[PDB]
Amino acid sequence: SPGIWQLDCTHLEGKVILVAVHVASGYIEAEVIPAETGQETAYFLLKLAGRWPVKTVHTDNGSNFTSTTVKAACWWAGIKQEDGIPYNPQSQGVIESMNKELKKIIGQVRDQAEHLKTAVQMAVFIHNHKRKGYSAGERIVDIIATDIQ
Amino acid sequence: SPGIWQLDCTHLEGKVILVAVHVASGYIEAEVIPAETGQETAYFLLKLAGRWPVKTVHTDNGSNFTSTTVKAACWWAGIKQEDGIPYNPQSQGVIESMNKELKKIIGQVRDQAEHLKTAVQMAVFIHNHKRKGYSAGERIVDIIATDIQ
Ligand SMILES: O=C(O)c1c(CN2C(=O)Cc3cc(Cl)ccc32)ccc2c1OCCO2
Ligand SMILES: O=C(O)c1c(CN2C(=O)Cc3cc(Cl)ccc32)ccc2c1OCCO2
Ligand SMILES: O=C(O)c1c(CN2C(=O)Cc3cc(Cl)ccc32)ccc2c1OCCO2
Ligand SMILES: O=C(O)c1c(CN2C(=O)Cc3cc(Cl)ccc32)ccc2c1OCCO2
Ligand SMILES: O=C(O)c1c(CN2C(=O)Cc3cc(Cl)ccc32)ccc2c1OCCO2
Ligand SMILES: O=C(O)c1c(CN2C(=O)Cc3cc(Cl)ccc32)ccc2c1OCCO2
Repeated sequence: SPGIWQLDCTHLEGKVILVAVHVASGYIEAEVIPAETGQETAYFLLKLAGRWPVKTVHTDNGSNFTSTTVKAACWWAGIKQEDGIPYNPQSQGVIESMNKELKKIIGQVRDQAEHLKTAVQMAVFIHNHKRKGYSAGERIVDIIATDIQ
Repeated sequence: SPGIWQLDCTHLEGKVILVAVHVASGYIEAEVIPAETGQETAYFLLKLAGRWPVKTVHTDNGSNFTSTTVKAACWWAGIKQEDGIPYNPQSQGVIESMNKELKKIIGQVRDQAEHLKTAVQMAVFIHNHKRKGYSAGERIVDIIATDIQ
């Protein structure tokens, strides 16, 4: 459980926002890229796995799942690469709802920055700090620290 | 002390590596930028503070300490911006030692990537996972989680 993350890709202003969600807490990291390519996904995962203990990643689509660059990064980083098929058929709805909420947050800060990438990082900040009550950031630290503490 | 971070800026291959260290654990995040400007430092801090609970940052120099773009990001993110003067005079050697170690790691992976930014993120991964027997990544989550609970 504490090592599991889900990748998610969404589009806004003709750019791509790649998101990784820590499935047990709802904590996220996100970046703006020009387009989702295996190389960008690989580098996003290498960043993520240097910062948090990423044991398993459910990939967002079959292109990333197949990408040899992605598989090379997963190998390098000790990550088990898995599919992101909604085996629980409520996973597709959860992912859609997350993107809608993320885009709502982005719209709430959009005017405070020139560049979309800045507004996305403001939106990561607001989501991870939001109380609902613990925040996502509190939950992920409690989850991982319990895992041997 | 669980919210305290130190910024640090080092140079390699004619590029700038900006580093934030979590003082109590030694955990780091790092990025490659063309040059240290207020805008890049501000954006780096906004990313950091969306991901970890950053209460105080000791800035790496007086230009960032003065930068109104940095001060605006610190206000936005709820960060107390402080100087990074080694009032504890060993603090100078500790920072240069960290840079030399980081550049050693980078040299150990440099050949496995075309682009410096990828080698820096590999180095972040290796440092944060290194056992010294707990890792930096383990220490920071234990520090912050003990603070929550
Ligand atoms: O409120 C949401 O819908 C939301 C969520 C909801 N969420 C959880 O709490 C757990 C979880 C697992 C997965 Cl697989 C996807 C989303 C979520 C996560 C991230 C977000 C969200 O909203 C916007 C920004 O990021
Ligand atoms: O206008 C922008 O998008 C931008 C900004 C804009 N801006 C400021 O000038 C002060 C500030 C605080 C915060 Cl919390 C967010 C954005 C900004 C800062 C750094 C950047 C930016 O672009 C991307 C890289 O660095
Ligand atoms: O402030 C939060 O909601 C938060 C927290 C909350 N919190 C803790 O549980 C421990 C802690 C220490 C400090 Cl000194 C400030 C806030 C927190 C932890 C990690 C985060 C957070 O938000 C950013 C993502 O990581
Ligand atoms: O071994 C080191 O010197 C080292 C350190 C040492 N370190 C700690 O453990 C605590 C600490 C506080 C501060 Cl203010 C600076 C460095 C460190 C941190 C990060 C690194 C390091 O080397 C590799 C890259 O990151
Ligand atoms: O050659 C690079 O530096 C690079 C790479 C190189 N590379 C692979 O092709 C597979 C791989 C695994 C890992 Cl663990 C690190 C780098 C690479 C991937 C993504 C990138 C890169 O550069 C920019 C960001 O995206
Ligand atoms: O693997 C580590 O050394 C590590 C850890 C170590 N560890 C824990 O304390 C709990 C845990 C759960 C899992 Cl499932 C894997 C590793 C760890 C935590 C955070 C990190 C780590 O390294 C990456 C940065 O964040």
